[PDB]
Amino acid sequence: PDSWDKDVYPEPPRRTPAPAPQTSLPNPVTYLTKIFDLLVDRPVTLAREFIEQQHAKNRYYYYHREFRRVPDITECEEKDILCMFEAEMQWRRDYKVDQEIVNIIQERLKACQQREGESYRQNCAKELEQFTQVSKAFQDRYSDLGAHYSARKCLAKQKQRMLAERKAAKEAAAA
Amino acid sequence: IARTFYDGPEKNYEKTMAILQIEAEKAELRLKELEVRRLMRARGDGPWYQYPTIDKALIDHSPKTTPDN
Ligand SMILES: CCCCCCCCCCCCCCCCC[C@@H](O)O[C@H](CO[C@H](O)CCCCCCCCCCCCCCC)COP(=O)(O)OCC[N+](C)(C)C
Repeated sequence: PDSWDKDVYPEPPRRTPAPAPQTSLPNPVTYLTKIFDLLVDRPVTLAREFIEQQHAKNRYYYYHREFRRVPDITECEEKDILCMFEAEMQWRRDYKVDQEIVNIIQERLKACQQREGESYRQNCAKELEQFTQVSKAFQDRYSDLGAHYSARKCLAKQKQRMLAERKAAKEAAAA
Repeated sequence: IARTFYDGPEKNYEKTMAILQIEAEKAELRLKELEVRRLMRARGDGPWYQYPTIDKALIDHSPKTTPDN
């Protein structure tokens, strides 16, 4: 429906074949589907129409909270507790958003697997590649912090990684 | 439930900011007090750790019945 966005959760155009019967025998699933429709789908549709009519008479809005941008931990003085607190809160919010991004990618991958039936190995390997990139980035971000993680520990891990990368590049330039 | 029982997040945010500031000042003051106590006990030139000496008002500056002293 119109609830979620079709670009964040994409789907193929849903090609479905037409019924082309080759027998004169009465197909039973068609009759059962018609009976199910007439006996179940109409009362629930009427109930939903009534409930939406009641909802339309009293509608109110809730707003998604928008957070400002505050200085991060890299530009924080060593013993200035207030700026460190703000940076830690911002880093935790970013960590939660990052986890939810990983969740979205994993949901895409699960839809990939289920929808493509038997040929899932080939049809939607693009979702596998996207999940691989996302998982590698998330691992390099928050792999070995452990419990009692903080923005300072993530910064220290990043500094170690950049030092290793710089050393590797300098050694490779001497080849 | 949120309207009746709880408040906004900014309230807790600013409250814990004030608490953090207070505790940081207290920690810095404690460390400074320890350093000051150490220094003034080592040197003795401060108001604390002053040990009494002999008052100079007790001395008698008068002729002592002998010329030398
Ligand atoms: C709508 C119907 C369907 C849904 C039903 C939902 C059920 C919810 C009711 C259950 C209540 C859970 C108990 C939690 C009590 C929280 C206590 C505290 O947090 O509330 C304080 C105040 O207390 C509240 O007024 C509620 C106190 C009522 C205590 C509940 C006891 C009722 C149990 C029934 C006992 C029956 C006795 C029978 C005798 C024979 C808030 O402090 P305050 O800083 O001020 O306000 C801050 C927010 N402001 C600033 C915006 C105003």
